[PDB]
Amino acid sequence: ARGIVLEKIAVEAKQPNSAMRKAVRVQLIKNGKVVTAFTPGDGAINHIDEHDEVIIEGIGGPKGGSMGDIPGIRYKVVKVNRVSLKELVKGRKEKP
Amino acid sequence: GDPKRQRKKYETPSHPWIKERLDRERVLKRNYALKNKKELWRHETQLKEFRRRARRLLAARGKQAEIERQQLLQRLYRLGLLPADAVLDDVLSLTVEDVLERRLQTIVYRKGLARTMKQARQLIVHGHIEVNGQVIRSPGYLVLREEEDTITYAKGSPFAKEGHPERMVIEQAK
Amino acid sequence: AIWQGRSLKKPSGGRIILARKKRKRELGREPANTKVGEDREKRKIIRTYGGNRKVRLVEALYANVFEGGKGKKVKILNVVENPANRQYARRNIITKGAIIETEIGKAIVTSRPGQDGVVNAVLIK
Amino acid sequence: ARKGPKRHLKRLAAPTSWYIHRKAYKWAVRPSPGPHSMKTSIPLIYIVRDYLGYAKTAREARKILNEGKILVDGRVRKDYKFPVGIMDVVSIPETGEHYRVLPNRIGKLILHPISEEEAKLKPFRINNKRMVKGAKVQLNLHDGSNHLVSLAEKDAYKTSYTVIMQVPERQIVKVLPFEVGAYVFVTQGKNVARKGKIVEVRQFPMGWPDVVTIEDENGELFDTLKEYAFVIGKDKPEISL
RNA sequence: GCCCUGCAGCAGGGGCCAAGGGUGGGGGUGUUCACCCAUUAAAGGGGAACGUGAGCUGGGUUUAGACCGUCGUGAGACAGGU
RNA sequence: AGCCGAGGGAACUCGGCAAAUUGGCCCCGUAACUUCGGGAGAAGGGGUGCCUGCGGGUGUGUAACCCGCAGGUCGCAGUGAC
RNA sequence: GAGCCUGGGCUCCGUGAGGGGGGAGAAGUCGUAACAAGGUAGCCGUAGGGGAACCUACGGCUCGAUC
RNA sequence: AGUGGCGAAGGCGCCCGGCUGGAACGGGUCCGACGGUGAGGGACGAAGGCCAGGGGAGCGAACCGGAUUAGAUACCCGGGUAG
RNA sequence: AUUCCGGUUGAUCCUGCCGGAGGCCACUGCUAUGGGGGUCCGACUAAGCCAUGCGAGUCAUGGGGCGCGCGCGCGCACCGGCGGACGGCUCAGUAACACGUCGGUAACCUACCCUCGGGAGGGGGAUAACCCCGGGAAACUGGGGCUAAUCCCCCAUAGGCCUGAGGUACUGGAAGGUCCUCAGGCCGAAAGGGGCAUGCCCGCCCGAGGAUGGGCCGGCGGCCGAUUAGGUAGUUGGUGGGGUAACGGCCCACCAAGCCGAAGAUCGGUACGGGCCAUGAGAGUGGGAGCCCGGAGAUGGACACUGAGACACGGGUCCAGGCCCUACGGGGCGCAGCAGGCGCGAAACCUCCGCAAUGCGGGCAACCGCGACGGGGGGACCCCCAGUGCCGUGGCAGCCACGGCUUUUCCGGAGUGUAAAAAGCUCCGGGAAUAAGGGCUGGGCAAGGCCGGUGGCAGCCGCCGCGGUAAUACCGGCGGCCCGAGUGGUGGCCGCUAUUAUUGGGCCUAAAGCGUCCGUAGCCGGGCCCGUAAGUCCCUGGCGAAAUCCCACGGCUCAACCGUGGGGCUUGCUGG
Repeated sequence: ARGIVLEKIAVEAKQPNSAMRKAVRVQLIKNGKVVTAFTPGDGAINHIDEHDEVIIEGIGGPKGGSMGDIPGIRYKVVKVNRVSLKELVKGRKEKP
Repeated sequence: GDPKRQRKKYETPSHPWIKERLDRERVLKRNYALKNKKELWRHETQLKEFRRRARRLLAARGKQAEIERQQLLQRLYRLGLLPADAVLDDVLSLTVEDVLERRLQTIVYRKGLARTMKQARQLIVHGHIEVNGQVIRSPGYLVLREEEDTITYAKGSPFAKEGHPERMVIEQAK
Repeated sequence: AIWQGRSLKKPSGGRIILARKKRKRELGREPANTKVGEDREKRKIIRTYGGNRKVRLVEALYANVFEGGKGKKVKILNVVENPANRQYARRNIITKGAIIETEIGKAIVTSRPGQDGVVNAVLIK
Repeated sequence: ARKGPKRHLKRLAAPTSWYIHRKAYKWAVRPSPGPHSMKTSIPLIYIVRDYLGYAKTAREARKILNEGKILVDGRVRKDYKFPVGIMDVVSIPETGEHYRVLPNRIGKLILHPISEEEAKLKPFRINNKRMVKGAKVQLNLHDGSNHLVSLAEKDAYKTSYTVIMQVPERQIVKVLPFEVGAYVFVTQGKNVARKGKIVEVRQFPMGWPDVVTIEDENGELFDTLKEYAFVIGKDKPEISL
């Protein structure tokens, strides 16, 4: 699914782990519904601005849902303005 | 409904990372100079089809079952895997190494036309080998029993010359 | 339009939804209400499904009356006792099974004049 | 939704009784109506182009047919959609060739070569009898054709007998009756192209058809439908098979 | 119709002459008043026995009937409500 | 004390005061809620005259009373006034 | 016989002053009902009572210990 | 008075008399497969609670007091309405 | 391969769910050398919207005119005939005799085609083109004069239909169905046209049959819901009629009270059906877009003309809805046909060449046309076969170097091929030159106890769990493992799962025996004899399209593919 970014946020990891997982709120262009999605990588959140368009897929978990120590996040970011987060995080390509 | 698409003629393994199987297949690949595991798997699949046919036909009643028994035995004879006085239980004693013996690359190495399996492969692919008069460029052709003694260098081919240097080197082994 | 093709209820009482438009070959036409005429008799010629013909009789004056082999052509007076409807003897409407008065007595109609184009009858005793 | 009759035939939907490569092209020739049924006949162009080989393309075949060089039961035929069927005689005089159309044991149509003396006769099975105006008798035959006979000679003809005729002129000779020692050839069914001698006939009630029991050369007995049993002789084939 | 201005114009603010003409329609409330709505050049205010019941109306103004609350032993009361 | 009133339709008034609207019979159809008895004629919709002919119930009955159908025809309007 | 108008019958959807429960959450308070005879043995059903875990009565179970 | 007995279960204990339901044993008695289970459906069904009419000794939810207790809306004690 | 591995405890055996490991379909990240074959490429979201141009014609052997040429020919529009009802596209609606299979119509229609048997007589008329005037912005359209036919009309005769009375020739399982005779009536043919030549070819009308293509009927079979229980009023049937091509409440008048249903009616939800497909050891579970058969639709919804056939996919009339031209008086169009653009959305190609092959229509034919079809172009659609070097020596433990060989692929050419091209194939010249990545590396699970960095923050993580300053688990370097022109990520179906259990599970304490009894339907039912043959078993006849599945042989270098044969499939139906 395609969406637009509204706000960057952070979520607390469940105990006994301790960390702030970076995330972003996304409004879906299909129906206007708002969901939360995770940004994987070290520094991925530095490459995402507001009002950017983003591609959303599943995070990969039991029964098509949540994963690991993340509470209540079901989705994951793949693309930013038609560019791969993996390549952005490494440093090959540049965000347009 | 739906129409049928073309399907693969090989089957992959059930578990990918089992050590005994990996060792066996590594040995085979290395020794017969295969490029991938697809080839080994497709020869394994040939053998498995023969075996399944024999299992189905064994202790069955009717006219078509008899016809198909005789067809299967004739085909294995013609391919060079069983003799003529062979019974249907002898099909269940075959191994993949027989099917690997029956391919061009192996036969060209075993006759002495090449020093090695990889050299045999290159000869075939570059077009230096003839079977029953016809150039064949596929190193997995599965030579038939009555084509084996007709395998030679192609008529128009450097190695046809009794004095080619690489052919001298090749013959020096024998 | 007179469709004449299929019922919209099942024998159980359930509703049927027609899953297609009406086809031209299903249709019918209006009845000829053959009446006893006064001066002239009228016929219509009708073109039918395979390029074929029918003849509708619209006003009748004469009749062919039969009495044991022999036939006579005569004139139609009053219609008496059409058992297919009460209003038809009053409106002087002729159909098969109607009883008629002729110069030579009472006769029962044996033909279908909206399909055949003639009025044939058998004399009563 | 179709609003009228078909004018096209897809090659995968063509009859089984044809020798035809079903996957090579999309379309096949659709047969025009005529002497036989679609399940017992093939167009002329397939004979001229595929079965014999005197042409490679349909234009060449059509030129051959329009020049007037193929005869069927002794009559010139120029339509490439004309259907040829069982017992028909195909003749080419520029070559001297003469064939009879028959079925295989699989159920397919083949050409059996014959001589010029036998290319003058054709048998017909009588399928029905009618009275027509003038108190005359019409015989309705197996290829859909019709022949007239008189009252006085009406009892000599019945609805599973066979009549041998000179074909272009249609003169009768050698009526053959359905009997219990008659020699029979089978035209349809599982036992197509088997032959032998009638042994027995059984009838059934309420519209179900009649069955015939036959004895072949080797002595094997078998069964088929009376309407599938084609009489060709009294004890020996009047024609070659 | 004129004067001054922290009066560029369009406008504003403050003052002088001037009472000849205009100053209306609706919503809730018994209301005058006040509040609100849409228009309007603007929708000024006062006096005449708070102009006008031998002109109309009678919604309000606790006569006689009745209910609630509160006060009072009680009969009863309330510049309280209905 | 009574009759009519173009275009608007409660802007009147404390308040639709007063006036208007509906209206008889037959057929269809009928909400919430309910102490299951009702609500209910709920609401809402169609039809209705004259003449010509056919039929039914009870009856001994072209005696008498009651119940249906079809057709033709006139009018702005047929419980045409009451 | 479209389409317009009108009174109808189901379904889905979108909002509402104020009210009601549930689920998660390094970490706010009041007590300590349950596990030992858990400090009055525990539990079922019904009814009444109480800031809250809870208490009491009638009838039942042992999935209850000691002499 | 029981590790006892009867009853489909719930549940049933002073004596005597009357009316009635079911089971076991014994049986060269009668009928001659009439049987098993049973959706839906019906009948019975501890205590407690409700309606109407009576009755009310003892016990005793609620409630009212006295002690204990950091606190006691509980356990203990004395009374007592429904039941 | 008829399979197991990790996870609840301080340790153990169980129950039970989550996860791993395999296959197919769709989207996507990174990366990519070649040839061949195939039924792949806006189905999921919008059966949403547009511009330009194409997709259906043909006949001088039907007729008149005009022009260009030389009484012969070539062309232009016109009248006339046949076709335009096929092909192609899509799956909105539909739970239905729509579909499948077996049967039936003795209750029906059918232009083009085949066979047989018979016919072509006598008379009339008009009008398009053309000429003289025009009207209107266009779309379109008026008047006057003239003229042909296979155009149109009339008369007759053949012929057709209805009814009544007789006879008994035919078929069939079964007849007033056909035939013969009589009678009373209604309707009512035809182009003796064209070509050749001194009889033949192409056509016209009537009759009998067949074929082809359809209409109608029946028996059997195929989803979910009871937090949908009563439904039906021309409704069920009868008598008599109308209408239809034809049977029939299809419609009408009259008479009755029937029809469906707890073995699930009615109502609602969802959906085109099948042949087939995916998966699995199988039993089974799930799907049904692309190829074939059938059905339905052409902005939504209705109604008609012409014709053998339409209520018409490139035609007509109206209402709604939208869009466009306009001199403002009025006119025109719906892209679910091909190519192209927009939008919607995670998500889908050239405004290309040709009628040479297969077929269709027209034509005596010769031939004409066809966005069907064929051919190429674009695209990590599916499948097959290959490449990215080989040999020897020295050195290490796959690499560097040395010396050689080859040319599938690369570059450049000549022929063949092709409708024309292109690719492919044969040959020639040069030259190791031109061509590897993706994921993983604590355990499940193959592979490092090696370096630098960071430091319960940053980050990893299908599940178990790592990281808190000595990190085999984060980031990176170096090594190594798996697969390999591919390899990873997300979602769906199958399997895993004996977690739906017929094969084949469980209910004292783990989820689970109604509180107990009586009994309705249904399911299960003791022993012997006689009969029957419905179930059941064997044998034989007629059906269950082709494609798709298995086997062998043969043709493309083998193969994929195609062909020839033998079996199977269609869950079954029917005569003996």
